[PDB]
Amino acid sequence: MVLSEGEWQLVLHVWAKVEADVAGHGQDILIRLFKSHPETLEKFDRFKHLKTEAEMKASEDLKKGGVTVLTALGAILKKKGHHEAELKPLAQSHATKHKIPIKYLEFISEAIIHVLHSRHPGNFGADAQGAMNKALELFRKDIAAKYKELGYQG
Ligand code: HEM
Repeated sequence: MVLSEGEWQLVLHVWAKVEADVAGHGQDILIRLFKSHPETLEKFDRFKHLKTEAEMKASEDLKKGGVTVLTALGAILKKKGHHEAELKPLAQSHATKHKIPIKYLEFISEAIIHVLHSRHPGNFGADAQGAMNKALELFRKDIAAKYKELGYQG
């Protein structure tokens, strides 16, 4: 699949706003994932013991977690499809270390879109959301291809 430069533009334009506060978007996102899909939390040995959102909110390890995710993702989008290199190490830990099924990747893509829709209504109309979805789906499709090569699901 291939995004046009116009789609990249839309993506990168909302991303510039997320980057005004990485930590906070980082929190909203993981908390969204964990509330919608409680099972994903079990994957996180360092977070499984958090019972409530309030606790999620106060956890400094979660906030750090979110910045890492967003910074890794950001570094991938800014590549505009040329992200082979960046993806390798990321697919290897997720498939062989963490053991994250593609399905959980879908869940987070969902939470990312949800949060950008609440926080940047003016920068995240129908077109911009269509463009981020396409960018996230390209992300997943490639990570899925790498998984397969590393000997996981596929
Ligand atoms: C946008 C998609 C994702 C990005 C860019 C991302 C990125 C990262 C990065 C950069 C790290 C640190 C180094 C590493 O192990 O590779 C990490 C760790 C981790 N990720 Fe992800 N991740 C994503 C999705 C997921 C999902 C959806 C889950 C679980 C449902 C998850 C589970 C984990 C786990 C369990 C660790 C280890 C945490 C720790 O103990 O330090 N990842 N991820």
